[PDB]
Amino acid sequence: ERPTFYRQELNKTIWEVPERYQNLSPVGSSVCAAFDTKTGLRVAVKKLSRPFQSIIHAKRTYRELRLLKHMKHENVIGLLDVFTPARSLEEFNDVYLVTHLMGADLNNIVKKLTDDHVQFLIYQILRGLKYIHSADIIHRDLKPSNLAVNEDCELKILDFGVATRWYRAPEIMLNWMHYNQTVDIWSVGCIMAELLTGRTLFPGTDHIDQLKLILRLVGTPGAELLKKISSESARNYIQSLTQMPKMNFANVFIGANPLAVDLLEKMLVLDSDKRITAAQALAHAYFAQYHDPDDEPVADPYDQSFESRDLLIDEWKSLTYDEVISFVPPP
Ligand SMILES: Cc1ccc(-n2nc(C(C)(C)C)cc2NC(=O)Nc2ccc(OCCN3CCOCC3)cc2)cc1
Ligand SMILES: CCCCCCCCO[C@@H]1O[C@H](CO)[C@@H](O)[C@H](O)[C@H]1O
Repeated sequence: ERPTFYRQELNKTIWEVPERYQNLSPVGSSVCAAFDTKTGLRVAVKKLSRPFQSIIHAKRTYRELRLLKHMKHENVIGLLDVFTPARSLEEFNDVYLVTHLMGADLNNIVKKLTDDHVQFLIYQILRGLKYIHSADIIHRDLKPSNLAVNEDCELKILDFGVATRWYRAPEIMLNWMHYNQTVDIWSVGCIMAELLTGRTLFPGTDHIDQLKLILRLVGTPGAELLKKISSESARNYIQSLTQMPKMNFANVFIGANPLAVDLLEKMLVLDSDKRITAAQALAHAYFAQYHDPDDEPVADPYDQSFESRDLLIDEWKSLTYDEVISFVPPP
């Protein structure tokens, strides 16, 4: 049966939720922390904003719900519940997502950390990324504020949807036509470095300053990378730069665990084809105390074919409705 709903206003916004959820309190703007009476858990409830206003919003709504329904891994946000107060498709206009409430984000603890903490936090990030990447999902926006952490140091990857640019792989800023999942490894590299040093690795003021700072560390592209650049304009510009060697990372990251330094060198490589993968990184010596090859699961395949489709607002709306109706909560 349909739960009984109750209405209230929170920060200019109306909230209509199952009575199951008590004590709503805003956190971020929209999201409320709440008490879930059925499980005894503190939960986060996200009310989507104008989910079906346009085709763009409608497809984004569907994209987010479909993805969240798929995620079933300890180090990735999961869906505890999804509901709408609507009793039918015709009046369906609002979507609420329920997830576990975590203590804070990584931006609000590195606002620096011991090596054992770095090992454990980066391990869990990689473990979640192995999972996301095995489903052919690319995060694309990994940064400390997209990582939620408890006082246990348990970590989950999320995407709320501290500048994004600072953690972005250089190919994304060169507007590269295609890019692959190791863009996320670049981001992990940036995050790990910042945890070890307590300073943003590459605090660029814009995308040009960003690449400038990046090339300073990793050096200008070599012959082998240049071979793979199809853009005339980019090739010419890159080749016209004053050439710089890759820095020695052990001197950049002075006093850091040598295993950590080694890992960083394997993550922060300009040529994306040469970066360590998440699955390979888990087997790196730096994570020797946490690595367990039989507890680093992959994901079921995830069908993203809908991304290539151009549908009407009411079609994306109906598809999202079906997804709300078919939701099966975790045990
Ligand atoms: C359009 C869109 C937007 C976001 C996503 N997305 N993607 C992912 C992954 C699987 C790739 C990491 C996750 C999301 N969506 C997502 O994390 N939504 C979400 C859900 C709840 C949120 O609550 C913010 C409050 N936090 C802080 C307290 O601890 C946990 C909850 C914030 C964001 C997918 C599509
Ligand atoms: C001045 C900075 C130059 C940045 C060069 C970025 C190189 C990124 O690496 C490239 O990633 C592509 C996208 O997945 C792959 O198709 C290429 O094979 C790979 O070399």
